[PDB]
Amino acid sequence: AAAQLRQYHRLTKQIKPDMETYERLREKHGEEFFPTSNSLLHGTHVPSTEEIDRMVIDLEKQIEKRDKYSRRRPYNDDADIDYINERNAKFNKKAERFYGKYTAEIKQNLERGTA
Amino acid sequence: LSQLSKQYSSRDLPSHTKIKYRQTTQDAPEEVRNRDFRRELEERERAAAREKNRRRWDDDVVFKNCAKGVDDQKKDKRFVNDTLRSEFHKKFMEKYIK
Amino acid sequence: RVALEKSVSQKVAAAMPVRAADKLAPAQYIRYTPSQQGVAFNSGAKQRVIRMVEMQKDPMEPPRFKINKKIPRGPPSPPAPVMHSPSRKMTVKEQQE
Amino acid sequence: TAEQLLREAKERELELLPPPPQQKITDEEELNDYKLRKRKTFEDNIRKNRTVISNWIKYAQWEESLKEIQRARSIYERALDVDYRNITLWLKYA
Amino acid sequence: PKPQWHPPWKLYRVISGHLGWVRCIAVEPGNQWFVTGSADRTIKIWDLASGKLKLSLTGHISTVRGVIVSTRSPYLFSCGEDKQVKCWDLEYNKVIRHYHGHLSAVYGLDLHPTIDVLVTCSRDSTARIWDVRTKASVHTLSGHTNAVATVRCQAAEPQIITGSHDTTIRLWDLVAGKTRVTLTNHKKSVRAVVLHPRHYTFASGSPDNIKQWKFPDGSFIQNLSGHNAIINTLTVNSDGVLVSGADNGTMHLWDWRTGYNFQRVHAAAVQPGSLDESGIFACAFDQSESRLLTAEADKTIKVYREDDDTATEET
Repeated sequence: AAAQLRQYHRLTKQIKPDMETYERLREKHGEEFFPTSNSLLHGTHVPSTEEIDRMVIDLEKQIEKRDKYSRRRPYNDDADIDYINERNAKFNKKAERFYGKYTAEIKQNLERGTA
Repeated sequence: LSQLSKQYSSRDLPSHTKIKYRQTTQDAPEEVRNRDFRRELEERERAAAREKNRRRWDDDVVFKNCAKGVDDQKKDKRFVNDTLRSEFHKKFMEKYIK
Repeated sequence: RVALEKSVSQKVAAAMPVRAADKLAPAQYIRYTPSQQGVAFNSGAKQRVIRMVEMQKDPMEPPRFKINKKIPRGPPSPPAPVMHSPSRKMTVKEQQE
Repeated sequence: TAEQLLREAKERELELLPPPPQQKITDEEELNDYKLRKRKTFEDNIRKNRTVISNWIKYAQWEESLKEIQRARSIYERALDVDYRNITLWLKYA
Repeated sequence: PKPQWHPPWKLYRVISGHLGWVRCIAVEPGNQWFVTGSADRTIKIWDLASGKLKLSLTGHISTVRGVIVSTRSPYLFSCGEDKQVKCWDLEYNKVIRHYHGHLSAVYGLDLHPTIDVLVTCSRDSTARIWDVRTKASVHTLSGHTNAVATVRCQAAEPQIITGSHDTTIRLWDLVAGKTRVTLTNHKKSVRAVVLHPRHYTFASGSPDNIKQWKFPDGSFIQNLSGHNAIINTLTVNSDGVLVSGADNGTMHLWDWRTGYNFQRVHAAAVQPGSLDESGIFACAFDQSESRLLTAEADKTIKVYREDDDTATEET
């Protein structure tokens, strides 16, 4: 379908593809959620080894505890986003049930009844 | 490993210590390599498939001939995938239930 | 036939208590460097060879060291790459089917 | 309605015992002994099923929580060493 | 370019009468008699020379999942769902010896062409290598995460392989009491394995895709694709065609050296009224490749021959 473009807007998604789809939309929402940075100054930190994909040194000094906290912020953001699934949405109606399994059997029974 | 050898049990006694090589009368590997079995089987199936061959008492009855000329309706040799009745379980259940 | 003859000889010999043989004849005269020590002065002459013979046979008592413990498995295996062409997902219709 | 409501009251009263959370993190190393008993229960739960995903995930969360680095890296290293395919679990440990 | 004029393959004869689905199939080296393992728990023996049968073998506790014909001795290696793999002596009209050490049901079996040994694919995931004539075993083959679907071995360089349900085709080097390599090419569990008469490349197949690997050194061959279904079996013949049997009933003939198959065969072998999804569980090429024994879950063994026609289309 659609390959790529330059824009940001609302969409639908939230569909069956799940893992791959939630990871693509999560990486796109994370990349679009974090704008550019001071890398111009890292453009002073830039010199001669930049290009030539296959790397001579893949480690070096990393950055600092700065990039450690800035790396820990999207982890807590992904934890808060992962903490959002559904709500309680309860009430007293119809008959009773037993723990979780009877509620799951009620949801699956409602899914099988409507077809 | 160099371990786990302590005690034996039954069925583990020495058995068939001498194997049996293929005799020239039964199967010879060179004769199978030089075998004509393509044409030998073509000729065998050619022969087997070639030849296959093989009065007031009667008037006083209120009825007449009812079942007549019905024989082959029940297949003599029939292999049915369904094991519920078919030919087998029909007579099997007929003899075991009455 | 040589590998299966040695392995089949050891396993088939141990699995068949024919009591093997008498002992062996490994006079086993060993001339070698003692772990290439190069210690102070000299602990012997040249490589300090030693006489190495076999061991006394087994008496009528089968038990020597009994273990019969349980340590099943426990090593892992090195993982390989996937080495497979990634396919296409089921989207809404094939996954919801 | 009295049958379903009676099943709701009897089912509500069918819960077995409340929790007894007393003496939480007290007597110094006694809390480490309680963590040894909890880690032993997690080791037995992971021991019942070698294919268990859930129990391994809970051992990873409680591990990383109370086991700091070493033992937590031993839980993620043991579960990771026992898992070749199903790389999503390797992404959970990662 | 689809060269070497792939000839069309057609039917020969139809056979039925078995009490259960046919799990395995085998033939004598001299084409004298045939045998098939079946779901009925009794080992089937069918002499197909005239279209006849051979003998009815009994004493298997469960359905026989595999069988083999020893070239040196008249002993047919037996493997079944009963986890008991017993080579049978037929000289006395009774068995040879019962092998031991299988922890679960044996999904497959094989015989080494030179040395005397018994190979088995055991649903415990354990592929049993056995020094045999002595009543001995040889070595246990492990490392497959799931059960071993197939087993293959040869007297050449340590080509040994066991098709595993774990989606990684196993490769064992037996000589050292060791293994060979792990094959990750198959994306799903490989239920099919074959050895081509070219002997250069080991053949394998899976429902996702068929994996042909050029051996000994860890090299590959080609990825056979275009047949999407559960792959029951793969058999390579001497003419360059390899029939692929499926659980859905679609047998796809294979042109190989052309890079792609020689046919897509969709046919209904369905027995009387019980049919369901039952396909062809196994198949075997003849010695002269003049017919193909078809073993299906419908308990119908149908040989396949050709009408000697020109044809030879392309795509």
